Amino acid sequence: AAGTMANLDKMLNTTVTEVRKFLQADRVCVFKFEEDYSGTVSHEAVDDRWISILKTQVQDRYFMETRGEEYVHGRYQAIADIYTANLVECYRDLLIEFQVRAILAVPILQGKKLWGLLVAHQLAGPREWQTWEIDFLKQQAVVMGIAIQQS
Amino acid sequence: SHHHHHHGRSAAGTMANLDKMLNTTVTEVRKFLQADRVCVFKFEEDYSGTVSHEAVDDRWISILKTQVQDRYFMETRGEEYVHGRYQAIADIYTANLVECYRDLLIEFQVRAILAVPILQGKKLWGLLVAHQLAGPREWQTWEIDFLKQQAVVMGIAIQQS
Amino acid sequence: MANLDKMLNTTVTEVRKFLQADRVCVFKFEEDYSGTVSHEAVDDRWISILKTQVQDRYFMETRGEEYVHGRYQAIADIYTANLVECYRDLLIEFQVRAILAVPILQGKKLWGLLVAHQLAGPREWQTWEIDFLKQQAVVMGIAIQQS
Amino acid sequence: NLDKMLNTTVTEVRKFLQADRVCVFKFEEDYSGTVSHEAVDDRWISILKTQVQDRYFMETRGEEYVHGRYQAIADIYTANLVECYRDLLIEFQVRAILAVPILQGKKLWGLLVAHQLAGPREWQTWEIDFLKQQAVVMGIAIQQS
Ligand SMILES: *C(=C)[C@@H]1/C(=C/C2=NC(=C\c3[nH]c(/C=C4\NC(=O)C(C=C)=C4C)c(C)c3CCC(=O)O)/C(CCC(=O)O)=C2C)NC(=O)[C@@H]1C
Ligand SMILES: *C(=C)[C@@H]1/C(=C/C2=NC(=C\c3[nH]c(/C=C4\NC(=O)C(C=C)=C4C)c(C)c3CCC(=O)O)/C(CCC(=O)O)=C2C)NC(=O)[C@@H]1C
Ligand SMILES: *C(=C)[C@@H]1/C(=C/C2=NC(=C\c3[nH]c(/C=C4\NC(=O)C(C=C)=C4C)c(C)c3CCC(=O)O)/C(CCC(=O)O)=C2C)NC(=O)[C@@H]1C
Ligand SMILES: *C(=C)[C@@H]1/C(=C/C2=NC(=C\c3[nH]c(/C=C4\NC(=O)C(C=C)=C4C)c(C)c3CCC(=O)O)/C(CCC(=O)O)=C2C)NC(=O)[C@@H]1C
Repeated sequence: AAGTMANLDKMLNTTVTEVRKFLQADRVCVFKFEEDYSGTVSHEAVDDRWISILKTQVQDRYFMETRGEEYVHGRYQAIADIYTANLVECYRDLLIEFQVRAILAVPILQGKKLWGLLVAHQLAGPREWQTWEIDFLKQQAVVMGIAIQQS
Repeated sequence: SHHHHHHGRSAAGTMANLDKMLNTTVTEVRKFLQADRVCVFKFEEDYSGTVSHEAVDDRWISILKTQVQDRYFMETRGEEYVHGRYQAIADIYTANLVECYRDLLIEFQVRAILAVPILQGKKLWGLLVAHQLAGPREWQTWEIDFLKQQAVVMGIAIQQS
Repeated sequence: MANLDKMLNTTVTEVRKFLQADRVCVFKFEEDYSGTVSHEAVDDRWISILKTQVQDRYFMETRGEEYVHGRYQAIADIYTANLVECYRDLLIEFQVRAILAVPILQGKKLWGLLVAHQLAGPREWQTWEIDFLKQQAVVMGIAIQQS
Repeated sequence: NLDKMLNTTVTEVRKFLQADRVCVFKFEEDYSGTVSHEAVDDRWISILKTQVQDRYFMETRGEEYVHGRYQAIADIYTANLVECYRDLLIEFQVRAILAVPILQGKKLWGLLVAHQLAGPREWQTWEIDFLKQQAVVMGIAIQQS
């Protein structure tokens, strides 16, 4: 089993790098949840021009109160412009600290449990996420799920 | 011999085809879930809408044809519902809701509500809604998944009609 | 149980009308992956196969494992497909020309198939129709898992 | 560049599944094909650019594969295979083969294939799922290029 965790860590790191290149996003990361649905940016591919947010811990009220239940039942986040969208102010402030203009966040499941998020950020400017891109990030999060379960 | 897709859709009588299918679906979903009401809320271009299809236990007042000017939908144009948001409330009396929305639900005799999006391509077309009117109802995870999956098939039927 | 069975009989009836198929049926597997036509909507022009029991070698040998991993059947014209002769003769006995069959899953189990037949003639199943019958089978699966 | 992306994927899939070879078999108009992309352990022959005229695929135009058919063979010596097919695999040093379809919209564009070359291999249900889900993501990449 040693080192299958290093093998998963290499695999998730390669995946976020290829997804960021393919979608031409500024940042792609994995947000991994703890037991209480706080979490940490576990994996990040970021264009050198921008803040690396790797290992930033986030205590998000929405995830910690719902324990991600809506994301197990098909809710996800597609925001073209964080200024446009009616976000709770402190959540918008967190995204601005991350330099975020646009965000796409889809779930990574283990069975019936939310393990984490796969997240694309546009940092340069607003971005209208297309149907195929949302579908692509969701399908990549399924690949990640299978890999995580089997390591 | 080869099956052709004409399907007699040039007939004025086939306008009500989609309405008949949707009426059968809400009737059968109400019985299967043993809900007091199942209805379709159809949106207009400004994301006001109407209760377009309803199955309701005859005890309760019919809300069929009720027009609703919902601030959340009219302000968002249903963008969060296009991206999979839904409502699943066991007890609307105890829930943290805006009071004017609670009052609308109370006027509909609602104690519990499960409301999921219906899409037509990339557009929010409507909501599929189950109500418990007799008393509160803890909606199960499988019932949320059920009603979402029923709305997927209804979205296909709306697209292909 | 009556409530589930009514939902299933209504479903094959409505699916048959919507797709303009000649037959729509549920094939329910037994423990040996033999099966029964358990639910059927058919035009009166054609023979009812409701309650027919089928001992299909492909299903009995695989126990439907390929169907749990995304294989399904979409045949426009059984007379031009390259079918095992004893399966083609079963389909001929059912007056089949075109067949679309998708799995009904109960968790990880292949519980059955949701099946559309064209009997009048061949039929090129469209991508949307395949996706539609798969999504209707997911509705049926969710219900059967909870009844 | 799509070819860079497909090469990265077969390379990382091969490492993750610990296969001896992962490649893409890309179909021509007549459902002949060529290995277009290959990650192989240097111990074994490279089959990159090999053109194959496959009787099953050219006759069926891979319709069963458009509809989810796949091949999971633990041991090509103890599999009920047409000898000219078992002979194509032996030529490639294959012992075990997992092959799943790659779709471009509704067309069968190619296959994503894992070979074990060292010895036989009991493919696991999760691996069939993993490789099919890689093929889904590839299909989307291919369609949008
Ligand atoms: C104020 C109390 C803040 C707070 C509470 C809320 N957060 C909310 C939504 C939320 N949080 C996330 C998490 C991330 N997105 C990312 O890119 C990263 C880093 C990669 C993280 C950690 C998402 C995706 C969402 C939206 C979920 C959804 O679909 O609703 C909300 C409710 C929604 C809103 O109005 O914003 C509240 C309230 N979070 C904070 O961090 C501070 C403490
Ligand atoms: C006050 C101005 C009222 C109002 C505005 C709001 N609607 C809100 C949310 C909402 N609306 C619906 C709609 C329905 N539920 C149904 O059963 C039917 C009919 C069958 C309809 C049309 C839903 C499902 C939701 C929940 C949205 C969500 O957040 O997921 C809200 C905010 C919600 C809250 O916090 O309570 C407001 C404000 N609607 C009115 O008609 C009056 C004018
Ligand atoms: C010979 C031994 C016969 C036999 C065996 C085989 N069946 C095969 C495939 C198969 N069977 C089914 C079942 C149905 N089709 C229906 O309409 C209904 C009723 C509504 C049933 C029960 C399906 C869907 C398939 C196709 C599976 C696939 O995708 O391959 C096969 C191999 C397939 C082939 O022909 O190439 C064999 C062999 N069935 C019999 O009853 C006799 C005994
Ligand atoms: C004889 C004429 C040979 C031949 C014909 C056949 N091919 C058959 C099936 C088939 N072909 C493939 C293709 C590949 N597998 C690979 O690893 C690669 C390269 C990376 C290729 C191109 C697969 C996966 C299958 C199996 C299909 C299935 O699921 O059945 C068959 C019949 C299959 C059987 O044995 O049942 C014949 C006959 N191909 C040749 O090139 C020679 C000339």
